[PDB]
Amino acid sequence: AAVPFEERVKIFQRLIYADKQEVQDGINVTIRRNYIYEDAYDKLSPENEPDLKKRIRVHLLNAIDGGGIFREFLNELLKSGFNPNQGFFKTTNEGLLYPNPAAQMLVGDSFARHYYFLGRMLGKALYENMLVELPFAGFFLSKLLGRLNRQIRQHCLAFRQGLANVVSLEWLRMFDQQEIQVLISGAQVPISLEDLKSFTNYSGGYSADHPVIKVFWRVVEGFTDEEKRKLLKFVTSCSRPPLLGFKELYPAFCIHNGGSDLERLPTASTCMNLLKLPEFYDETLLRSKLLYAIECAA
Repeated sequence: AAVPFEERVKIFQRLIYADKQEVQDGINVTIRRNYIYEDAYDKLSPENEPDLKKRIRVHLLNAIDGGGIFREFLNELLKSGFNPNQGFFKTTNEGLLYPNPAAQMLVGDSFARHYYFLGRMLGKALYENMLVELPFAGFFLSKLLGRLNRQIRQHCLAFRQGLANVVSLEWLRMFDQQEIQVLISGAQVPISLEDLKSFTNYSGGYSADHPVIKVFWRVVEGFTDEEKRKLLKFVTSCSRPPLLGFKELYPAFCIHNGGSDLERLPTASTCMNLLKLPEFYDETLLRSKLLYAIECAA
């Protein structure tokens, strides 16, 4: 309407900022990666942790910065919790997520306890400014904002209440359903290399004018829009940029100096939006290795 999307997202983020500083005494939990959803559902229950705006720090057992260990936990948890195989969400013709009407039939009576949990985890994703590849059906998003769309109404009530434990629904009612989808999984726009280059961080000896970096940007300047999408997904785990551009990617997209070992491949740490790039001084070398690293990630 009157005010455009961008200015509203700046309000959204300013509200979360003041909120985040009101509540300074964190949350410490231990999660088995092989048992991620079952452990989180227990460890971060409403009875164990009623205030989820607090800062969570995770010991992931597999059996990294801490803020990164957390983002890695939250991303794999959201991927696991929202997978149709867990029984709480299914997909339309296009792969759009929405609450499973058979959840009680298939999960039993605690089914609403799980929708409250997923809403909390989605709210923490929004609260901690982390995009995630969750494509939701719009009718589900609008039911959160405020006929056979009533068979999932206990589902949406519990989900909505979990969301409201972390991000206030009044903040969210600033937004369209489409705009909400963009707040979750990013803007459906082409990737701007000028914007990305403007807010790229360098580490391990690299900088905007290091020769390897200069080769890098010459390589990715020749990438199709599809390959820029794949590169971004490879580094951040999301294939779309934040609405407000890469200035508002947390952590900043970062290119870090790998070895001089030219047998290693570029590797990524998506929980840090980090690309570990060996010191490739030749374009064909960099281009083939980088695309190969991206394809093997599929």
